[PDB]
Amino acid sequence: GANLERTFIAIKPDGVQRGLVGEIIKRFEQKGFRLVAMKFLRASEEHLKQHYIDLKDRPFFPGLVKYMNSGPVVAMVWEGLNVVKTGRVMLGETNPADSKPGTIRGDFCIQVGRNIIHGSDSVKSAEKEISLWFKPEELVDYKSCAHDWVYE
Amino acid sequence: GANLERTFIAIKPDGVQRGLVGEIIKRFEQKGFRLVAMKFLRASEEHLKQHYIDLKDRPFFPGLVKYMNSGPVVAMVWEGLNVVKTGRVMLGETNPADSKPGTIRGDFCIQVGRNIIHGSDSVKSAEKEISLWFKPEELVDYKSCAHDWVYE
Amino acid sequence: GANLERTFIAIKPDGVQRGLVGEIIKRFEQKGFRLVAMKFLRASEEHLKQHYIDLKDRPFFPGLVKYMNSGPVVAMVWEGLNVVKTGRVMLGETNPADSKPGTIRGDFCIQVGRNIIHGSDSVKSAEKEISLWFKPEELVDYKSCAHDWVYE
Amino acid sequence: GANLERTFIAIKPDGVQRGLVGEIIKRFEQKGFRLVAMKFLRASEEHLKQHYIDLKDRPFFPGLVKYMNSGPVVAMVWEGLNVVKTGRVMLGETNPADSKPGTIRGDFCIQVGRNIIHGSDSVKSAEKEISLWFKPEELVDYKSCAHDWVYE
Amino acid sequence: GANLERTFIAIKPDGVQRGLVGEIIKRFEQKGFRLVAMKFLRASEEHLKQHYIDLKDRPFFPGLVKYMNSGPVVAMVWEGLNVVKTGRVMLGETNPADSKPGTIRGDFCIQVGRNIIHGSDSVKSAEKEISLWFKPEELVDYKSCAHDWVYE
Amino acid sequence: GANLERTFIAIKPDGVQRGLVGEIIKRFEQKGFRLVAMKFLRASEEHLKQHYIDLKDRPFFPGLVKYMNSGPVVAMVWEGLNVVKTGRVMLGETNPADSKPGTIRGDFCIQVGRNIIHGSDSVKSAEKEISLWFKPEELVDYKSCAHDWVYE
Ligand SMILES: C[C@@]1(F)[C@H](O)[C@@H](CO[P@](=O)(S)OP(=O)(O)O)O[C@H]1n1cnc2c(=O)[nH]c(N)nc21
Ligand SMILES: C[C@@]1(F)[C@H](O)[C@@H](CO[P@](=O)(S)OP(=O)(O)O)O[C@H]1n1cnc2c(=O)[nH]c(N)nc21
Ligand SMILES: C[C@@]1(F)[C@H](O)[C@@H](CO[P@](=O)(S)OP(=O)(O)O)O[C@H]1n1cnc2c(=O)[nH]c(N)nc21
Ligand SMILES: C[C@@]1(F)[C@H](O)[C@@H](CO[P@](=O)(S)OP(=O)(O)O)O[C@H]1n1cnc2c(=O)[nH]c(N)nc21
Ligand SMILES: C[C@@]1(F)[C@H](O)[C@@H](CO[P@](=O)(S)OP(=O)(O)O)O[C@H]1n1cnc2c(=O)[nH]c(N)nc21
Ligand SMILES: C[C@@]1(F)[C@H](O)[C@@H](CO[P@](=O)(S)OP(=O)(O)O)O[C@H]1n1cnc2c(=O)[nH]c(N)nc21
Repeated sequence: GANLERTFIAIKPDGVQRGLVGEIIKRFEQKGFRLVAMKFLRASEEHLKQHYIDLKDRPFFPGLVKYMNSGPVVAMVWEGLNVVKTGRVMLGETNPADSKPGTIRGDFCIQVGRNIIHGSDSVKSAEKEISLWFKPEELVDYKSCAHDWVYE
Repeated sequence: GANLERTFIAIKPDGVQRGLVGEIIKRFEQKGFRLVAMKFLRASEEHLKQHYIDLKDRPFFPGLVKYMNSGPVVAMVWEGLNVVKTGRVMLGETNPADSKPGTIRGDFCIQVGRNIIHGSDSVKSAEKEISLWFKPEELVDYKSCAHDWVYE
Repeated sequence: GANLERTFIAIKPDGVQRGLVGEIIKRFEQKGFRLVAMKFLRASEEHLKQHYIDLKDRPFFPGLVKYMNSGPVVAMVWEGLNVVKTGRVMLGETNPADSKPGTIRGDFCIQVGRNIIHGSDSVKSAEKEISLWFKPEELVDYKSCAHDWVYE
Repeated sequence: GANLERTFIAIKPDGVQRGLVGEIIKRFEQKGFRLVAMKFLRASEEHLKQHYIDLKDRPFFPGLVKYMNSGPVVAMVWEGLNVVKTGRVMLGETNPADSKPGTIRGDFCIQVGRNIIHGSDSVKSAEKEISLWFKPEELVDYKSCAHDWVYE
Repeated sequence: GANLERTFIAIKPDGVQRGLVGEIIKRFEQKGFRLVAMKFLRASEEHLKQHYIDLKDRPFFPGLVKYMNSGPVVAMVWEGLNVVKTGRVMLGETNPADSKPGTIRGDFCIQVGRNIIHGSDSVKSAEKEISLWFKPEELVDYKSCAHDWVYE
Repeated sequence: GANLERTFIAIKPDGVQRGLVGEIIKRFEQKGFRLVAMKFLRASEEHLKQHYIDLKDRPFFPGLVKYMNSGPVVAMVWEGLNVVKTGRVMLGETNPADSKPGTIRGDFCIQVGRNIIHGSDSVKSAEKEISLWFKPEELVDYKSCAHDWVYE
């Protein structure tokens, strides 16, 4: 059903370096979304080139890959109603210049090349990103104790 | 005066159950509004039918009444300049899908049937709600120590 | 059972005036205690004299009663295992000079005659205080959604 | 270049009196802006009349000057990419009625004559305000340890 | 040398269920410890029996294993000077009855069988726990941008 | 009188670099202390050698002076009953290893040579430090709006 939608959220190396992991996770927990999966890694160049395969011809691509490999990331899957679209609202606009106060990027960063976090742009993108970053058995099935107070 | 306006705010059963009472009251205190009245109760079905009398023919009404009776609520009166309209802004849109990050519903909930909080929609509705939920003697008259730093 | 113990907590007029209501309630919610009752009132002199009957001959008593009547208080009942003794630890020592950082008094106040909050000193005192400050029907029976995650 | 832009931010006497200094500074730190200068003073009437010279014929001006002299302010300079315009977004609208939740004014104040904070409206105004409020040697040159994680 | 010490911290199923993951991580980040490894899983009964092999004859053991399997945990490795001993101080006493306000257990839980978090008790135990819970390649080597401001 | 006591608090260059200025100031404001003076500067080597004159023969002294000059500090004066001794409690032990959770050093740092903050050790030392670091005219006389709710 619609309440079982999932999105991929990654905290980028700048978000880890600037000590924002706990703050970001809290935002998702407090909203009522369910954490499905989480790991911490330095993504290989090859892995990142696959993640960003659509951008391989963009002028910023070599620098993007180097930056995304320049420290570890936190990779996550979150579940809930409209979590892809709502996750993007919670992150704010991709360019922090346009991100509103109250959003993750609006509160915590400045420049588009150092924009702390990624969220899937669509359900189709989410499922592709989840398959790339996680093994199926890393996605945990459990029920939140407050589920019936979050959902009708 | 305009600064003597009051609104009725109720934290719904899901807000209590999910441990948001303190967080919500803090939002109103830190803004500069004055807490006038507060009580904690399980509202009866008869009481809720009166509260929601305008909705009695809406298809969601029986379920709404049952949910609103399914645990305790925190009922409050807050005072301040434009507190009705500003209170509604602070809560966010009634549908959490449309509530912006930074608002109570935007930060803390997902689905319209579990939308954690109520605020009066108008001054007229506020006075009706205050009369329904509170005895006149339960509204306390005192002056905030910071009043002259909040108002010219 | 031991998990059904209750205590009386009151936020004193200075706690209300200094905008600490939300912060204090959040401390109790986040610990895993269940809010049973809550109301907001200006306690009469006669009421306060009964609450402080043991102190009626102490030199500070007239001033104590006047201060406790000088604005509204938030009166509450909280439930949980050892909530009386643990509640006192959470508040800190009655004299804020001796209250450790991390406690309510340690974090938020300075002087013993303006010590923001009261908690029952014993189960026997709690049951007396609960009877004095609340009508039986103001104590709400409900079960926390996270109860099985707070208690074995 | 663009990352070296500076703005003038002043916490007004109401923001000091209401205990918001730390909360406001934290908002600027967490965003990634660099604190360049800071001091705490009661601004003289003459000083304030110069700061507000463009408003000298507005009907609210005498009251504005009196209020701005009625307690100390925190005067600050912050540096970063688009810090003038982004600083203004973070503050919210000058009139708190229109300031969104998540912004400093939206979260913490109510009325235009008690609007807790000032930010420069333009780079040209910022440089004028910085010269008026600060001696050149009070602007400290240092590099943030996280600079390369905030800026590409 | 001493600054390279590591500990194993696990957020127990109750900590996940009660929405404390972000809050706990933030405590470690803000202190200056470096996150080395993190994953999210439901630990098997066999895995838990190995982790708790020293407790296998304690009367609470069967229930402990069931509870530790009853939802996912967040498993982490953290690095820094005296992180084992300091980590334990930050968590508080293993029995929440004795955990002081300001500690993780003191702030957020009540009963020993639902005590939200684990930390290694010694360096020897930490290295054993890290080997049990993590593959060597899951421990990420990077340098914190603030390392020279945390350590001389 | 006793409520007019003052102490000197400095946030050291590590506390500024790690983004803790807001957090530290908030701890003092929320306690009920009055901010008297504040400025931001890079203290000269000569100034620091005077501040630390008692330590001039200790083996760590050259490094201490270089670190304390290696970025800006926030220097402050705070007023209130027992503010020197209570300030020290709020900071925690000078050695962060021994600082309890809930204190500034306990929550936010690790090693003695990077211990984020200084507070005067005695009233005599406070008055000496205030004279060294501030001009008399930088200490602002104003009355907190909540004074009568903090003090009897
Ligand atoms: C920030 C990004 F990682 C985006 O996520 C992703 C695709 O952006 P797009 O397809 S335009 O839209 P989204 O759905 O992800 O917003 O490329 C990055 N990116 C975009 N523009 C720039 C730029 O000028 N400089 C640098 N350094 N990185 C940029
Ligand atoms: C959440 C509510 F309590 C509203 O606040 C209130 C008035 O709704 P409306 O007539 S749109 O007026 P405003 O609240 O915008 O002033 O009825 C509830 N409500 C509205 N739509 C729905 C729905 O689809 N399902 C369920 N379960 N409850 C709903
Ligand atoms: C603050 C208090 F309300 C205490 O909670 C309560 C019970 O006294 P006691 O049995 S010593 O306290 P606990 O061990 O239960 O905390 O009396 C008040 N109190 C105590 N000493 C003083 C004082 O010098 N001046 C003023 N103004 N109030 C005082
Ligand atoms: C709050 C302010 F300090 C404004 O920032 C500044 C410039 O006003 P404006 O020309 S509308 O420009 P922006 O702030 O949009 O740049 O005057 C103050 N101000 C504006 N309207 C009022 C008022 O009715 N009463 C009082 N007491 N102060 C007012
Ligand atoms: C909470 C624990 F996980 C301890 O960490 C661990 C080792 O306990 P111990 O030998 S006292 O060692 P430390 O905690 O001092 O390291 O056993 C658990 N535990 C202890 N007592 C009890 C109990 O009565 N019921 C339940 N359910 N779990 C208990
Ligand atoms: C951290 C300090 F600035 C102390 O505040 C101050 C006064 O020392 P003491 O008189 S023993 O402490 P308090 O009176 O302030 O409690 O010397 C510094 N200090 C002490 N031990 C060490 C050390 O091993 N390495 C380095 N790098 N700095 C140290």
